[PDB]
Amino acid sequence: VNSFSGYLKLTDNVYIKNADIVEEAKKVKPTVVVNAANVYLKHGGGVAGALNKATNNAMQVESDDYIATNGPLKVGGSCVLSGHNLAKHCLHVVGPNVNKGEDIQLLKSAYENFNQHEVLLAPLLSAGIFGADPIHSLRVCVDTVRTNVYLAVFDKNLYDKLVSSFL
Ligand SMILES: O=C(OCCN1CCOC1=O)c1ncnc2[nH]ccc12
Repeated sequence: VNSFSGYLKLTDNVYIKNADIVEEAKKVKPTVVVNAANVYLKHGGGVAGALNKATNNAMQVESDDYIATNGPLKVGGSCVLSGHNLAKHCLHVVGPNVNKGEDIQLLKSAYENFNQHEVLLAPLLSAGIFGADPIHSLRVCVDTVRTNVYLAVFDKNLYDKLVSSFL
């Protein structure tokens, strides 16, 4: 038993709620919050900008040191950094951004990173400003992640659409 509240169960291991991941993180303080990162860990907008803002830019400062030491991530890849005031850890995961022209097949590889963590609070990868179909992102999540994932979907109308179309 964990501390997540009001999630709709979708599968054995996937749960979903209409909420801002930032607000869910501040309330729950999960072991792992997933960031919808880019390969440069430049946290400007959407999930990344919102989480980073909630850390008072400490996420960005830590990220810049990570990139200076290690270079960029791969599309489909991830790294574990601090969760700052929001979580114990932040798993920065790079889903493909089709608005930038990347391969959607890499979305499954991106979700595979979640399997290295027993429980995660996460957003819908490659959706929103990343340009991919959200119904598809949810399907890939359910068909790829085997650990316990609590999905926060910020957009009320998107949430309604995802629940009503879920197979
Ligand atoms: O951007 C997010 O996810 C992608 C799908 N979208 C687009 C806008 O609304 C959505 O749900 C998202 N999710 C959960 N918490 C969030 N806090 C800020 C952004 C955000």
